[PDB]
Amino acid sequence: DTAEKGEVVTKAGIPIAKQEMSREEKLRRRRREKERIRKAVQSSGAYKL
Amino acid sequence: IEELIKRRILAGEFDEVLRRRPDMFGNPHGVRRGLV
Amino acid sequence: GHSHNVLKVVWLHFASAGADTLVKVWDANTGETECTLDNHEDRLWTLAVHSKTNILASAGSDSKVTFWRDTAETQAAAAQAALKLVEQEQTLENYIHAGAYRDAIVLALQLNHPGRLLNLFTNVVTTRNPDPDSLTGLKAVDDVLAKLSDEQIFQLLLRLRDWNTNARTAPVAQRVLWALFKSHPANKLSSLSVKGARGHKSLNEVLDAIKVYTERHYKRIEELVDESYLVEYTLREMDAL
Amino acid sequence: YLKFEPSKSFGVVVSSNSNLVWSGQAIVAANEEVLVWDIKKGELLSRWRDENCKFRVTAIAQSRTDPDVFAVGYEDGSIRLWDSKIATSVVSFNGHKSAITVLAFDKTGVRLASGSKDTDIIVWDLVAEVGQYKLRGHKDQVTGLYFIGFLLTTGKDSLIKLWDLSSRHCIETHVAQANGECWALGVSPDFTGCITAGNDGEITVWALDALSQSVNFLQNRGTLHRSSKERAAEVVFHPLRDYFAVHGVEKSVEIWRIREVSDVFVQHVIVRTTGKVRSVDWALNPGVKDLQLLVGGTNNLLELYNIVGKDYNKALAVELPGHRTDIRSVAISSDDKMLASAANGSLKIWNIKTQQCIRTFDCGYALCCAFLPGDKVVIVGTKEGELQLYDVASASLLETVNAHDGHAVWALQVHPDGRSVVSGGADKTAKFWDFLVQSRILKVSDDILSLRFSPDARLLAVALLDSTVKVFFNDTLKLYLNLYGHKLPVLSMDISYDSKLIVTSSADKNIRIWGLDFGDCHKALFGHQDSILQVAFIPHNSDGNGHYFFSASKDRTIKYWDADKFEQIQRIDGHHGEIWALAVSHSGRFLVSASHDKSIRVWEMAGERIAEALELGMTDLNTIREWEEARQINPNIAPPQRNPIFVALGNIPAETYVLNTLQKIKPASLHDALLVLPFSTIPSLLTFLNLFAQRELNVPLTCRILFFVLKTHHKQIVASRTMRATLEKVRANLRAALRRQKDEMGFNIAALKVVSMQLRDKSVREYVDETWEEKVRKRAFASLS
RNA sequence: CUAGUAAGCGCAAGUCAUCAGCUUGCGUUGAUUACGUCCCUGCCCUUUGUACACACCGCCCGUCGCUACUACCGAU
RNA sequence: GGAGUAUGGUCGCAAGGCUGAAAAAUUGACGGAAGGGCACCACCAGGGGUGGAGCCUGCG
Repeated sequence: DTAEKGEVVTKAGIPIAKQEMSREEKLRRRRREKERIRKAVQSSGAYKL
Repeated sequence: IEELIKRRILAGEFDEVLRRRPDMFGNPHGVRRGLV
Repeated sequence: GHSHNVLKVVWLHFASAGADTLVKVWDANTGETECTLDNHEDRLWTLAVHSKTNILASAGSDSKVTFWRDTAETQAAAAQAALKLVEQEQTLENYIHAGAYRDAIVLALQLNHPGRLLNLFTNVVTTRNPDPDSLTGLKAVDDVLAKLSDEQIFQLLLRLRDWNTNARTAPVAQRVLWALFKSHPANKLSSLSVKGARGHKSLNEVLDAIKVYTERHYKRIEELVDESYLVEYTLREMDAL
Repeated sequence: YLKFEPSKSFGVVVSSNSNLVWSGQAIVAANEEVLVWDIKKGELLSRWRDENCKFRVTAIAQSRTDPDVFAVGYEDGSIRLWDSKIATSVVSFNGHKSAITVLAFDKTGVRLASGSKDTDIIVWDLVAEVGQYKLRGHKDQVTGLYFIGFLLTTGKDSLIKLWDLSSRHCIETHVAQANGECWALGVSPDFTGCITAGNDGEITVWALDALSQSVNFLQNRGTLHRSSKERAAEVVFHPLRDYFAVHGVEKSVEIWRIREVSDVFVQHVIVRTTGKVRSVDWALNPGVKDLQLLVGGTNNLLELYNIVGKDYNKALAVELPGHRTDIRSVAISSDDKMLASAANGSLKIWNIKTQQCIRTFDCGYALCCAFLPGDKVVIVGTKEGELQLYDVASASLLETVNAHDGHAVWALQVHPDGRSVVSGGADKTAKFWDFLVQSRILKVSDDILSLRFSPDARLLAVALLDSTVKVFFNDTLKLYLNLYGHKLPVLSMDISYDSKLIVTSSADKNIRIWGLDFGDCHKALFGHQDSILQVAFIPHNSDGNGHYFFSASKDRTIKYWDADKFEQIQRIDGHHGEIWALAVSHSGRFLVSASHDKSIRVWEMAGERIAEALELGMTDLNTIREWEEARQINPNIAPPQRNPIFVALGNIPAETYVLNTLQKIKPASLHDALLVLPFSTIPSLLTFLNLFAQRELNVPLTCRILFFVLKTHHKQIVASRTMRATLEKVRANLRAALRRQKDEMGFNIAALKVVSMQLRDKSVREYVDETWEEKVRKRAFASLS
């Protein structure tokens, strides 16, 4: 809630940018957050063709 | 027996008690003892 | 969208301009306002469109006439800016590949991603071959911290309070905290004035935050000294033996 | 319980996969076989049909400096290197996730880059038979590969990228289309220029040249635009002359020559085609002054054109051994020696034992095709409402009659005696034609989708748009009964050879097994994942299997069932396109199946952990100090020959490694492990503490572990002799380290105090009045008591 | 099967239900051997949420799915 | 006569066969590696049955 716009903070407390983040740790971060949540009449032409 | 077991776990509803919050009376709402 | 009457539309190539004195343009397929131009005073009477290009001429109850030549130019400027962005990001990545530390820090300062910036900070505080007169270990990096600009310093104070908040990155935060104070004078630091210091991001707050984290680390390292005296004790012991 | 196998497969030339190759031979791609044809002659030399794979191949490529070995790439991510000398694949390369699309050879032919729909580009060795390494950029899948060593690539975010080979990372990228995607990459054969054709018909043109500084190799020398504002499929160069070809999938291709970028690059010719090209390809024929442009066209054809080098003409074509648009009907002759096939515009009759087309005829559209008994004439019905009558012997049309007006005649069935035919249109009537004259029409409320006779000429059955079926008698057309119970309109029906049974398959993805006496549904069967188009019994129960039947469905699959036990006895896979027709042998020995493949197939510890980690680190330190002695004696070639695990972990420092194996675990088990560490391991550990003391990393960790090993071994330490020197050295190093860092952060905190004071003195107050009342953070700390 | 725990011994009562081919009480004599450990087999649960200090740590991983967007493919 | 409370008698509806036995979902599905706790259905130390002969209830 106190973070800046283009970046996100970690559980360590490190603000890291979505822009600099690659898809790999993107999916991994989304996976960890999802795991936190988890622990919480027509035509005859159309018919015959 | 087996099918009624199957039935209740399917439409899973349990007569068993839940852990009541330990001091429901004076603290019915229950904010954390933390920073606000 | 009007508080007053519109009194004329002209067609593009939707343009409302009337007694409310704020003109408003849009295209009807979306129907949402594309500009609002307020060179004009209380009441606005008429309107005109350029024959071929798109320049507007606002004129009303006054005798002021103002022309407004030309979404698409915004897309064009964003396109060239994004070409610049991807070029500088790729050469930043190649600076990482080469280990081009100083200019890598420079380009990371412009592009504002503190994570890769901090990885550069780890490398530059631990080069394994630091320059003797240097502050971080690399004198050109000492030069770039000598020639920082104000808003960049302030945002580094933000990244710095964060790297100070976490403890494994506290010492690398302390060294870049340490070289920062040596370079630039205190009157400059106090007369620092950037627009984005409001509430939790204001200067008093972020500063005293850094202060209390450093005070914790200060007491910690003091205890480390006091317990470190034991090896001198045992050295005296084996000297007796 | 006899089973069916993929026995014959034919009736098609090159599908909608790209990247065909010329060698006077044309290696084109079918679905599963990679097949080579002659262009002057209509006869194919061979096909490359691998039994181990089923997937549709979609990338073909010829090795430079090595013809007759070819690398192909399938739908599953596989790369099969085949031989043309022997119709077999020498090697298979399955590293990708899905759908090989773009390939690039080495100029020598030992190195292979493959890029897929799964966005990966994998480089492979061709003498060690391993994927060399994996290259990962590319926010979306790739479009173009080339071997410059270096790699020049482009991908679907309009991104062009140059990578290095010696350094497996990207070196440069740029963007082709401002607000679109690139679609085609063309490299000049001398490595001097590259052209990138994107969505808007826009071809960005770039020049080339053959690390810490501002490297710039590629230059955007400009843009160009073509005539057709379509996505461009391929831009192929001339290997020898100064020409190249741009095509997006249309009836228009453009050849452009090489002499501002508009001044240099002008269209040579714009060629118009009869169909939409899938892929263009080049050919130099031996002994000609011409440019042989081979177009492989999506409407099942090949066409070789001549371009004069300082116009176009249809020089050659392959369209005879296949149809052209889409097969829509079948009729396998009574002798089971030939068949009829009806497609939109083309009808071809084919001999089975040579599995080859014999004759070809033209029409507008074709719904249904069926010979008459004696196999002399064929009856075809078409979308324009019309019936045409051809023959097989004289190869001509006989008659042409508007049966219904423009209503698509959904049904043509012969009378099983062989004297009448029946024709069911999209209108509200359907007509019996005795041969030919119109015997009798029938009127009903809605459109019919299927009708049949009974194998004993006793009953007839119509089957309508209303998801209903009305069965009548054959002699007078009075309603025997009617079947319902499908929610969607029926697509087909088939009754048993003894007329004791019905199967009624509808677009509800299920079939109904009825009885023909009282017409009771013996079984509803929900067994296809899609709308089953057709179903057919065998008439010959002479094998004892007459109540077996095949059900062919839109999701490219047929199932062989037994109605008696109501069970699917077999699944028949094999097609990769929506099946439209099929036909059963009259003896029932084989079947044919024609599909939207446009093809036809015929079927018959932690303490010891950090301890030995320390030990390996000691070995590495000994190697490094002996290597330093060697390079100090002479700067000659002396390799460190470090641990394989260390050079695999990335030439990392051994002290960094043991710092990691020290940094991972918890404080408690750390304390525990160092308590375990024996006194033989203590000097190695202490020397590593010395290394961390000089190379200061994780200061409180090093200090804490130092103190702990002192307190668990102190008397041994003060009793020993050799440790005294090591303790002196680490002591000097640690005092240096601690003093440096403490003075650093003390400088920090003093500066913090003074900047606090001056910022206060800045911010204090400006106005002075009677109100000093205006001159604090707050926190909450809830407590449940 | 780890402290009045195991075994041995008896004397009684016969508790609506079950138990005399026994069951249940209650007294008597009363030990070895552990009483550590998560290494085997395991089982449970941490990697979310749940109160703040001085203190420590420092963004597990996978295959997919689902939702939004992009563009494609070809029939009718 | 009013109010309930019952007991069963009476009537209306429920009581008209496109039929013929065998999902939801931003939260979802399954795993794996590190970290602890536990256990006489685990280790370690020991003991003691039953299982040998016979009697015999009960269970098949």
